[PDB]
Amino acid sequence: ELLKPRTLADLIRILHELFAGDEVNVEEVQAVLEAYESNPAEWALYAKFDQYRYTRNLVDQGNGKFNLMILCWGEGHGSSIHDHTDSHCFLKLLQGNLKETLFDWPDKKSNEMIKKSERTLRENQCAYINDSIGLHRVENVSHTEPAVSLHLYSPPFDTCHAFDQRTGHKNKVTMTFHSKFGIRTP
Ligand SMILES: N[C@@H](CSOO)C(=O)O
Ligand SMILES: [Fe+2]
Repeated sequence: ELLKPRTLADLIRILHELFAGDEVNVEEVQAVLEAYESNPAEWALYAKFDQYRYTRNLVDQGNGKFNLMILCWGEGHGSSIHDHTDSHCFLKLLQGNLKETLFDWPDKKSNEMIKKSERTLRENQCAYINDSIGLHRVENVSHTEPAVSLHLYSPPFDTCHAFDQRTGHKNKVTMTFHSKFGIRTP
């Protein structure tokens, strides 16, 4: 039974129930994520920006089953083209906008990766991706507005691949938390 999360804290309690079991109901997780109405006061503690690139800020470690984190994208900051390491990956905008570009998995041959499509994710919208859908790049293309997103990955993962748009070649990248539970972890 899916209720509206009243607060970020309420959302987190609800996610612990939804991930109590071995499987994931994606549409339900996505629906509850979308239904949370972003309230900046509730997440200011996690919203720690870096001038030069986007940051990942751990919010909740889950029940063994997922990580919840807040990413803060300065003006012009974006990701690589990457995968999600056999995990569910949910992305909800808490502030500003992000452009999401989708790519197919590259073939063996070295070859420019062409965009499958792109969309603009707006405040409070929740997107979903997994490796079976494809790869994506996420960017704050704004010149004036920082963006903040709320991401849920299950199972948790610490590593992923970045793809060279010109060749399709991939490189394993380890991901680091800029902060955990509101504490800067340098
Ligand atoms: N996967 C990237 C961000 S876009 O993922 O929805 C990351 O978590 O660093
Ligand atoms: Fe991603």
